[PDB]
Amino acid sequence: VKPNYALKFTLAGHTKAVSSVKFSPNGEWLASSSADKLIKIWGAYDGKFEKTISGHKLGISDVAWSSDSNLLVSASDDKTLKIWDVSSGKCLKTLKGHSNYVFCCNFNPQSNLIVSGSFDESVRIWDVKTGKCLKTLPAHSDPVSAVHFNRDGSLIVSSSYDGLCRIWDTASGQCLKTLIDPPVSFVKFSPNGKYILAATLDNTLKLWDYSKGKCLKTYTGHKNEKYCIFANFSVTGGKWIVSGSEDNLVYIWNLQTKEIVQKLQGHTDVVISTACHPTENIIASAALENDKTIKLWKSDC
Amino acid sequence: GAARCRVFSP
Repeated sequence: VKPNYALKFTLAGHTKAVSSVKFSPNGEWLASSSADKLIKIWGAYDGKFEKTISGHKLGISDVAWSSDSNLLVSASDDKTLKIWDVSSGKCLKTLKGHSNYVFCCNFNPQSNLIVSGSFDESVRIWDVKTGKCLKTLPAHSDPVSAVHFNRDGSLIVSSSYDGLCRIWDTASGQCLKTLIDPPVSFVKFSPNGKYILAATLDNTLKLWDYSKGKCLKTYTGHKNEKYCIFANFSVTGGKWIVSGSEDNLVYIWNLQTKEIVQKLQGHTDVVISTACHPTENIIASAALENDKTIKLWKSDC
Repeated sequence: GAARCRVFSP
């Protein structure tokens, strides 16, 4: 079995490189963040532009949805995060305390916490209601590329240019596990929380049993040497691994066999970001300065 | 720009 993703929409309107795309948990929306300082909301099924959300003074490296799809959080070169009410577009909170670029962010499943990683080498845990920094984890010795909560929010995984993935107990802030085995440019928990998917800047993705400290799968064939490219588990149809690439393609692998099952062509710059729709076999992809567009792709499986 | 849209290093 192989997917047959086909291009459905190309979404133009960002005026600099796109940095990340995320589908809302409820499946209705795609959010995109950009070096142009803007967040844009698009219809997930018709590609229709919905709105622009603004207020950051410098470009944005990441955006994430709350579990109820009502809030967004963005991470900016202006050293802050912002919490936004999506329906209105208003900035609800500005999260201050990082001393350098905020690179990555995520809500926990409860969506009372936000986790952030920064060039300042720290991971911060923030209260959504008050906007106050609850904890500053001295997580890494180099910029932090990714932060992600597990299914129940009890664990955080972080990755860094320093070459480490670390698993943190959310409540205590203590490091429970360091996968110390190249710069790590992306990490996230598997949907069940038992595995982590880690990208390294040696053109390699790895699926790890973090408790066992064992690498279970490796995915290669794409180009990833320069940028923190998002990777995804695709679970709505076939069980795929999805990633952007620096050769301007979207790569799709079979999770179990590790074979490449599809390459999506059409972007004209590095595909910095991909996202998988939560219920339909839909991929969103987005690219850097030479391209500046988002593409939506759909498959029968 | 934005840090993610630039090459990743300290």
